[PDB]
Amino acid sequence: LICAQKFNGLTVLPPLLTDEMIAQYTSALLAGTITSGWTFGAGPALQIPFPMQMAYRFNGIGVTQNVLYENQKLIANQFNSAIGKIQDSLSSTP
Amino acid sequence: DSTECSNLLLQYGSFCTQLKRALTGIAVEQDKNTQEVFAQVKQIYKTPP
Amino acid sequence: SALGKLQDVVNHNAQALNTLVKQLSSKFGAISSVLNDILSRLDPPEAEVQIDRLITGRLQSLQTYVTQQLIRAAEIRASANLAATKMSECVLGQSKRVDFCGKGYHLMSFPQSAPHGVVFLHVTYVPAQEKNFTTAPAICHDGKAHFPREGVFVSNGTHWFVTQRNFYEPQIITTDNTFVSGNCDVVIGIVNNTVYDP
Amino acid sequence: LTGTGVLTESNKKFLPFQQFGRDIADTTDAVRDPQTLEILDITPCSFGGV
Amino acid sequence: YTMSLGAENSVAYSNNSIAIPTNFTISVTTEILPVSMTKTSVDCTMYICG
Ligand SMILES: *[C@@H]1O[C@H](CO)[C@@H](O[C@@H]2O[C@H](CO)[C@@H](O)[C@H](O)[C@H]2NC(C)=O)[C@H](O)[C@H]1NC(C)=O
Ligand SMILES: *[C@@H]1O[C@H](CO)[C@@H](O[C@@H]2O[C@H](CO)[C@@H](O)[C@H](O)[C@H]2NC(C)=O)[C@H](O)[C@H]1NC(C)=O
Ligand SMILES: *[C@@H]1O[C@H](CO)[C@@H](O[C@@H]2O[C@H](CO)[C@@H](O)[C@H](O)[C@H]2NC(C)=O)[C@H](O)[C@H]1NC(C)=O
Ligand SMILES: *[C@@H]1O[C@H](CO)[C@@H](O)[C@H](O)[C@H]1NC(C)=O
Ligand SMILES: *[C@@H]1O[C@H](CO)[C@@H](O)[C@H](O)[C@H]1NC(C)=O
Repeated sequence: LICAQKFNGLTVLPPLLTDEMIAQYTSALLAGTITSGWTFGAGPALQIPFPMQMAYRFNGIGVTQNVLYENQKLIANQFNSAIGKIQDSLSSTP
Repeated sequence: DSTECSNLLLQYGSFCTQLKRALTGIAVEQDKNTQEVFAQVKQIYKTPP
Repeated sequence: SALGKLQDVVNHNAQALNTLVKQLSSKFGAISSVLNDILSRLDPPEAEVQIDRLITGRLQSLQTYVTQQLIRAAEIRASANLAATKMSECVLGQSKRVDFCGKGYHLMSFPQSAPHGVVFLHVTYVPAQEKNFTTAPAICHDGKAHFPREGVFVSNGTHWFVTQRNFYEPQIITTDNTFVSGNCDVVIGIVNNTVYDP
Repeated sequence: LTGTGVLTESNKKFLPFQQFGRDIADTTDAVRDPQTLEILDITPCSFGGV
Repeated sequence: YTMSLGAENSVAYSNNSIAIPTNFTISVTTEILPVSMTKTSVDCTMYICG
């Protein structure tokens, strides 16, 4: 059984990074992406407004800068909605 | 925990030093794997309130 | 421990070899490790049982050595392919893949041979001396929103300027730095400076 | 001590009480001549894959 | 001590604030990679039954 892992000469070492510290790493990685775009991954983190940042991500795939701003309300409602369904997507399919 | 059995192992070779070293090397790797994936930021960034 | 990765490779294979020879001493349940002694002490009809017992434990050490060598060889193959992959990308060119060739924006990569490996000198670009400025998504002039062709609209707090993202060269907002797209009542957060047409 | 090797002169010094002389293994890398009490330097014959 | 991930830092995010570098640093890091291990060969007959 997994409750008593000792058994007979079978020790399960604990991970060096606890689930809490890993969550701190992920949260620090989320806050870097949101508040700094990619600049935090290549030196110091430089703050940039998120609507402005995602225009730069748009500009990197071909669509011009102004496509995002003229569709900010639609795009945000699209993102929000999707990030939602992803929670039920994992729940629906075990 | 049989002394007679343990006497046969020490005549059997140094397989254990190979096994426990292999599983120790496999143990350090797991710590390195999580470090490589996640520890990509030298600072802990905080979301604004 | 700078050259830790190569040092362990030299340690691992050498110590694996040293265990293999050291495996020869164990008697494996036989009378003696030295098989010439067994052939001299015991008669041939009853020395095979001791010889066979020694052989079974002996080749099994070879089986372990080869198997762990095959696994280790596969690990180096992945490491060699990664080095070959980033020899072609980081050295023979410039890589846009973030944090692939050195942390920061990559410029160059000079390799150097090392014993049983390679060493890369990733010449990266790291910004510094950051300054906090007030930005704006666009700049309405005549009711028509202006978006920068390159860079970002930035304001020293008094005037507006357009500068590239990774370096601060404030340039006056002409009509060549920016492009027009539609009226300026649909962009959220638009400021309203004046675009000097050249 | 029965084996096969290239008997040769050894610069090693076998302290009086030191009979044989293994190395970092188990191989009698040296022997003291029963007679003439000389330190030999038994080394394996030069084999090799072809 | 309990491990510390790193120096906690808060980014001054704001609807209308941008941070732009006025300088750079040409940092030359280094990367070490194994390429080839030691080519070893064995002989069963000379090893198992000398
Ligand atoms: C911000 O805008 C500009 C940038 O320096 C400054 O206005 C300048 O003032 C000098 C003073 O002689 C004159 O050349 C012009 O009036 C401007 N020239 C430029 C565009 O450099 C202004 O003083 C700055 N103010 C702040 C808040 O930094
Ligand atoms: C930016 O400046 C323009 C140019 O004056 C402003 O347009 C006028 O602003 C006044 C003041 O609110 C209004 O009474 C007028 O009706 C506006 N004219 C137009 C074109 O509708 C504009 O409102 C300013 N925008 C911001 C962000 O303050
Ligand atoms: C960018 O940084 C470099 C150094 O990292 C600065 O160059 C230094 O300038 C000071 C001037 O006060 C000199 O005393 C140093 O000797 C210089 N060092 C080097 C290595 O050149 C440079 O001035 C910075 N750029 C700006 C615009 O401030
Ligand atoms: C810029 O302003 C923000 C907010 O006031 C502050 O957190 C940051 O340290 C400032 N940076 C510089 C270089 O002054
Ligand atoms: C500006 O920033 C504040 C604090 O981050 C936020 O609550 C507010 O909604 C923003 N206003 C706009 C729309 O610029």
